[PDB]
Amino acid sequence: EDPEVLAKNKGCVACHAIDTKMVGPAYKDVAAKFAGQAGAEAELAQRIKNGSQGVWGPIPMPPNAVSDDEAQTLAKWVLSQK
Ligand code: HEC
Repeated sequence: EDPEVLAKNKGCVACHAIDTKMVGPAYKDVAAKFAGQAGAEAELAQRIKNGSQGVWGPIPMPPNAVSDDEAQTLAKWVLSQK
């Protein structure tokens, strides 16, 4: 649905904010970082779904219980946070 709704329902808000650094990077900072990079949406989608570690630091993001569709919706929305 609404990406902010997914962000709540899927537990992203425990570790991320749009404008504030929490455990995970702020979405505003992600958007800025991956600005101007080819394939950023698809890569962020797979990382949201499957987890990552060492992209932003040593703390891992565990895998999230989201579908490909949800992951894509989230990735697109994160990248748009200007
Ligand atoms: C705490 C256990 C987390 C949960 C729940 C979510 N994220 Fe996360 N995220 C977390 C960390 C520690 C990191 C940095 C990982 C790293 O490799 O350094 C991230 C990273 C992201 C990113 C940036 C890309 C990446 O580093 O993999 C995005 C776009 C992101 N996270 C989004 C996101 C979404 C949409 C979440 C709910 C489905 C979510 N995260 C949850 C920590 C945690």
